[PDB]
Amino acid sequence: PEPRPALIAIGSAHLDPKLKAAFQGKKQLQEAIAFMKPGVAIDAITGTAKKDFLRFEEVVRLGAKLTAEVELNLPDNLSETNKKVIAG
RNA sequence: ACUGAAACUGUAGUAGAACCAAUCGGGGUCGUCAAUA
Repeated sequence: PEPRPALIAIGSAHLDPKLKAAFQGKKQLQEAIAFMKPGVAIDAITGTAKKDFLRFEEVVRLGAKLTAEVELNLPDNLSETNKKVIAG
């Protein structure tokens, strides 16, 4: 059988357009949405921070509400029961 | 003379080891005070 495409198109999730409009021009705030999280491996013997395993990861602040546009290109003959299966 | 499809930048990793908020100190004890006329 030929490979089936998806019925569902899912966009990227972006911040609310008014919130992104507020960030325009504010490079300092644009960086401030994220902060450094440290990570370090500990030596299982000596119990000490294993140097050059010290690590900083950028993480984005919790509370973000992001939204993606979804398109369901369902088959036009699809049974109403099968619609409920997909929705389910 | 006709949009490829489909695919999680994820997986493992303790911001930690070491460092005394501490050193010294009797809750004690005796000579005046004042400057003019």
